[PDB]
Amino acid sequence: EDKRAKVTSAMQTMLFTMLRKLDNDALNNIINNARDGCVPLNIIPLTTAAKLMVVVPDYGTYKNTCDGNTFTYASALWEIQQVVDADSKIVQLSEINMDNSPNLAWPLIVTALRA
Amino acid sequence: SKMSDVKCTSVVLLSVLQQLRVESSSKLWAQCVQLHNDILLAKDTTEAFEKMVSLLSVLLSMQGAVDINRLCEEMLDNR
Repeated sequence: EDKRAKVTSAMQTMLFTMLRKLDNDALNNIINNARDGCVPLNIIPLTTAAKLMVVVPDYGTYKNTCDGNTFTYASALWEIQQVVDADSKIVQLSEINMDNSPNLAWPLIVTALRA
Repeated sequence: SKMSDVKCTSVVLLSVLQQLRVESSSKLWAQCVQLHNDILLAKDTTEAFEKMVSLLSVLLSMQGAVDINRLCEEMLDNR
């Protein structure tokens, strides 16, 4: 598997280099978010009301990306539908605050529709 | 312009995905192929980049190991 792994690595490397060179706001946003472990669980939709589900690893990521019922990601606004902790258990937007934050089982999963 | 660059990149990405064995899902592979074709046929950068956000999102949602921090480490460590 090693020649194949070497090619695979060289290809992934070139790919992210090309992505850097493109220097696109949206791609940079989803790549950067992914480096901090904020990752989409499904394909990012391009149409209204369509469901995006992404993992939010912690409260810093959370508050950087979320204001009110609004989630901002891949250069777009998404209207938050639900949040659920790691127990599948729902979580209100008001329970997510600096005080109550360590009381939550992270990561959260945000489900939201495109604006 | 940068249109040829995005398009070229979409072809590489579709490859990276195929290399990750994304073909074992007929549904997901068909989805990737379609986004790739849409990018190549895009007449405006906007359409090309939006379709590209969707396609790239396939690779990022794969827990697998595209693992990015590791590539960056490789990149940093050489220049």
